[PDB]
Amino acid sequence: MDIKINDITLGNNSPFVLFGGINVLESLDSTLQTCAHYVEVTRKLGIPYIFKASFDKANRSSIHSYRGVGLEEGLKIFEKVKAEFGIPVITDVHEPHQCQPVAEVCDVIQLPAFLAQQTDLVVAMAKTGNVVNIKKPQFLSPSQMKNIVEKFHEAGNGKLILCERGSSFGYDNLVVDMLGFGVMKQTCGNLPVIFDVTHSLQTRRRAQALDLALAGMATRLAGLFLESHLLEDFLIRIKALDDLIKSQPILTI
Amino acid sequence: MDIKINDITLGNNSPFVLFGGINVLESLDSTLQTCAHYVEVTRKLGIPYIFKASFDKANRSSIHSYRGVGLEEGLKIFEKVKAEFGIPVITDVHEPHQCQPVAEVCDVIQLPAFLAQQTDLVVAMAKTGNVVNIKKPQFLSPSQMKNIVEKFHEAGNGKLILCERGSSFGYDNLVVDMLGFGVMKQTCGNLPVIFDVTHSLQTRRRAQALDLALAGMATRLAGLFLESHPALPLHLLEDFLIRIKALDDLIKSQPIL
Amino acid sequence: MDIKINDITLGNNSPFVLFGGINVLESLDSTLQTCAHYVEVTRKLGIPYIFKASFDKANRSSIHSYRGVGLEEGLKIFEKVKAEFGIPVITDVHEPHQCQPVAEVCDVIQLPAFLAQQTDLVVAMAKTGNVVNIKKPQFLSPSQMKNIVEKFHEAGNGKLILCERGSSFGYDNLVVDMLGFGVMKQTCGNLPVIFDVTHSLQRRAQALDLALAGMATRLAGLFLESHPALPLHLLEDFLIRIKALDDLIKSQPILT
Amino acid sequence: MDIKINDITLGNNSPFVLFGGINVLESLDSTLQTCAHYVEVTRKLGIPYIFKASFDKANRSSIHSYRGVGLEEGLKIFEKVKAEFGIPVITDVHEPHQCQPVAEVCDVIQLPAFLAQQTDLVVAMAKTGNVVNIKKPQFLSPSQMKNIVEKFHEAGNGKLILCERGSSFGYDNLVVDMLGFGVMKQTCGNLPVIFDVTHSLQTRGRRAQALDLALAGMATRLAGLFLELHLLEDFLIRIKALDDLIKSQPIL
Ligand SMILES: [Cl-]
Ligand SMILES: [Cl-]
Ligand SMILES: [Cl-]
Ligand SMILES: [Cl-]
Ligand code: NA
Repeated sequence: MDIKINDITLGNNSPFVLFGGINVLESLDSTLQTCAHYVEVTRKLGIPYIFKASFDKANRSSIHSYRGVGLEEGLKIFEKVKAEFGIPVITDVHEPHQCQPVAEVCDVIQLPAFLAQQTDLVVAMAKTGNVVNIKKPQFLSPSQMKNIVEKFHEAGNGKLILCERGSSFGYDNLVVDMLGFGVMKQTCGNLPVIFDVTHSLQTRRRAQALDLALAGMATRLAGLFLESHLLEDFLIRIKALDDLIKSQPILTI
Repeated sequence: MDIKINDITLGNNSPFVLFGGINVLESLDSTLQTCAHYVEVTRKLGIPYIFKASFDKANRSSIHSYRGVGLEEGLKIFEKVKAEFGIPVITDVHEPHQCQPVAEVCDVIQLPAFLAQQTDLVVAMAKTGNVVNIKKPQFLSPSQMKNIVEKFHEAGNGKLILCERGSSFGYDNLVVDMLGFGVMKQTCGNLPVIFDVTHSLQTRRRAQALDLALAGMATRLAGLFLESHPALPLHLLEDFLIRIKALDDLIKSQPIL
Repeated sequence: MDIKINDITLGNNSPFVLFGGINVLESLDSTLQTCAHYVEVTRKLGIPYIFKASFDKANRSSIHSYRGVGLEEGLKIFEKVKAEFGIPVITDVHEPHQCQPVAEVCDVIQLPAFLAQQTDLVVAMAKTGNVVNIKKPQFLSPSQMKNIVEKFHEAGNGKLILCERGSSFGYDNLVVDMLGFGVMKQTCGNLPVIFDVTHSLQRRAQALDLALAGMATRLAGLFLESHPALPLHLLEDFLIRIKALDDLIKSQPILT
Repeated sequence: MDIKINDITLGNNSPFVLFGGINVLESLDSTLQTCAHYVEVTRKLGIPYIFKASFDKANRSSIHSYRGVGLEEGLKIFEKVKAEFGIPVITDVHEPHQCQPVAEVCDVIQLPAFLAQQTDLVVAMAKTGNVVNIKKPQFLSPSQMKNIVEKFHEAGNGKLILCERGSSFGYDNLVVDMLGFGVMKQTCGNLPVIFDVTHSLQTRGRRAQALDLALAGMATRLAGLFLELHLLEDFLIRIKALDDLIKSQPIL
């Protein structure tokens, strides 16, 4: 199942979409600068691109780390990003009451992994009718993603993206089960699956991120998700592999 | 470090405290019945007791599943429990806004394991000044507990309990690392460590719960956390606690080293 | 099911048996000194005791680190231990050819974890008719122990001990699943289950917490190593604590 | 570091080599037939190929299960394979005493995963001077492989291949850490690393799964792939495409 996000088609058989940006929104000027860089690189390579940032990050490393500019100013910034570059945007939400006003502006709303089972947030997100990115918790098996999908469906929204971020592997370390992508596709109706390489790696380097991104994209994925000419060299390699993989028909039976 | 909860002393070298009750509050009458049984049994065995229940099941499999009585009715039930039995109570909170009204009634407020990283909820809980039970996520190592403790300390609340519930082990399975208890004691300032045997078995029986509870308490813990239904069958509670008390008494009588 | 090892009764509802000794037999006099200390401490506390050592360490840190004294001299040392102290002994075997000559002298023979699926060794060990200790591989689940047991049974030997050594937990880390003891008892006919606390680790407070936790589940024995690994002089204090817990547990009927 | 195996160049920046064949040798005729198929498919795709089989099944579900043909008869069969097809072969050894006679015939000798820390078998294998394939145990981390490599080096053999077969993941399951390949390259002197996809899937062996997993591993730039209506060819076509692309990009 493909999802149209403005003029982008997101799907496990479509050219990969890059989701990237900055961790937390700080100011209009700084956001536009970082976004302009992603936009310039992705436009040069012909890669569809969706700008990501948090306006109110609830799982910060310290209680006083900056949460972001907050909802009202954050949405103003996202409007400006959309107006300037004509690209879609994605942001996370953590309170039910935020979902509607965020969804007025942000094309894709994201369900944090730690909130993935919180029924009230699932419902409030579903009811926006917007495209939703579901971050897969590290302790959930790929066959359990269907239960989250089922709750969104009950609440009336099927425009769901499944975002891999690795799996708990003993203490601290995460490992990405390359077989999990296929399991999610088979059990969740072939919804777009994207790969958050960055999270998957923070518990373990450019060479690593490249190996791990390439390995995942070799399984045929709708997109690559990054958390905060290097970007260019990286994306050239990902695009090479993605173009190859996507040009070949799915093996048939 | 010990924590006083009314007349209870909770600590890793004190007689174990039972945190027991039910999954979710369903009615006043059922709650009082179950509680009365836990109270009668614990009083005769001389085990300090704190009644546990959730007022809301926030993460059920279906949007349409029964969720429990809710905050306003739930707090009314907890008030009645406290008035009738004179014991402390514990419940979980899932939204920052709930922390203050819950804390007015409930002696211990609990941070759900799935929410342990939710910084706004930590801060809201800390600011109540109540005793807090931190459920250790299945995906977090015992040496990472200190980062959660640090957050509560930076927010001004040091009355913290660390609650083991097992660790992720492959897909859809949990294992309890009996060494993790000592790691949490050594890295988190010897705050009280308790063991949720019920949720540690989620992915696996009476015999199993006893073996696991005995093993954990053998490491010298402040408390045991469990659920029953009329989860262990409620009528087996007394026999189960006799065994746990026997072991706890023995362990706590031996000097540390 | 209990197993008689000379005058010792080994079983999940019997007083625990200590299996202890050293890593590798390196010399006679030092072996006897160490054994003497285990004997004195276990005799004082009334704990049945089986002396453990390897004569041929097949998995060494370096290719030329000393393997140990080898079969012929190792068995002579075991005979001397048996003659001097009148206790049983346990050692591991790595090759089918070693099973007979080791079984003639040693009261328990041990199947190394890394060799647990090697059918020729299983058969050769089974055919000795000796008591066998099966070391559970860190990658095998407790419900897969029955398959090793089955192979010993097919080969005609039911005098089997199952020995927990922990489970692989991510990289380089082991966890002991306290529920695995019960799974092994329920699936393998209540054969004696013993706990190798030493190999389950990789320090004193940790070994004690882990040993107590395990023994709380009701086990036939505890398996450990010391160095002249727990320090040998703290042995008494350690065993006092284990015995206290074992005595309490075993004095209570199984919850039925 | 590359390894020459007759006319094959095995290395992490060389075209991938397929190591493939069968579980256990059962008879001369069925071996030749299977080998002929691998040869025909690999030759037409232009993929270097090494034939794999065991002469003995050392871990049998039953004491009375069939064990395979054994050393003497097995080595006869391997000699016939080499003579008929002019390819190298690989087999595993389980006892020190077997290493020299096996090594006279078999181009690559393999250290079984369960025996990787058996020092006497390491030494005996090293002393053959043959190319050795070291199967990484499911319970050993990638950073520990350097200790095995060190032993073989001390014993005088540097012609080592490191073979990934997955890592223990809870009970009765495996997962393959795609970052482990890089760890092994970086810590073991860039020795050839190959991927045993077959054994990595033991606990899951669907065709779509094997392909996804093989493609993912080969995306990390490996020396080879190890495995046991025209499934092999369809699979190899896709693997070769990806390998050619990855190998054509310069290392960063
Ligand atoms: Cl997570
Ligand atoms: Cl709970
Ligand atoms: Cl959890
Ligand atoms: Cl092992
Ligand atoms: Na004997």
